[PDB]
Amino acid sequence: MNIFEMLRIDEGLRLKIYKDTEGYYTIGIGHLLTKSPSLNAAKSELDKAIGRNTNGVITKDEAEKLFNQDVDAAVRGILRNAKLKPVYDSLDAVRRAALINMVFQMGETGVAGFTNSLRMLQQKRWDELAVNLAKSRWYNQTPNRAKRVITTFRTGTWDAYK
Ligand SMILES: [Cl-]
Ligand SMILES: [Cl-]
Repeated sequence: MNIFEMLRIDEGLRLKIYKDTEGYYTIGIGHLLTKSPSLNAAKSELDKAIGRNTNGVITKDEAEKLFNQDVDAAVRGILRNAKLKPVYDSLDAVRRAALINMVFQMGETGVAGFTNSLRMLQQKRWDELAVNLAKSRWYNQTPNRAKRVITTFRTGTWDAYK
C-alpha cells in the first residue's frame, strides 16, 4: 500500500464530470474542478486543466496525470506550511500518508486548522487523536472514509485499507 493506492480507493475513478459528496464538479480521481454551480464553468476549468477540448470527458491516462499533480501539490503544500510541516516531519511513513490524504481531501488550510488534533499528532497520543478527529463535520459527512483515515492514524498500519 502507498498514498496513490490509498487515495484511489478513497476517491474512486470517474472519467466524466460528476458531482462530489458536497455537490461540486469533479472528475478523475477526486480532482475538484470548481465550486461554482455551473457546468459550463466546470467544462472550462476542465479544458484548461487538460489542455484540450474535452467535452467533459477524459481518458484514464489524463485522469492519472491530474492525480499525480494533485498528490505532488498536497505534499508540497504540507511542506510549505508552517503548521503542517513539523507534524509531518514528526510522523512515520504510514501516518504521513494519512495526513496527505486529509490534505488532499480538504486542502492545506482546512487541516492546518485542526489545532488540537495537530498537537495530539505531534505528541503521538494516538487514541485521543482518534476521538478528537471524530468530532468534526468531516467525520459526520464522510464517515466511512474518515474512519479509514482515523484508524490509519490510530494504528499506524494499512489495515483499514487491506
Ligand atoms: Cl489543474
Ligand atoms: Cl464515506
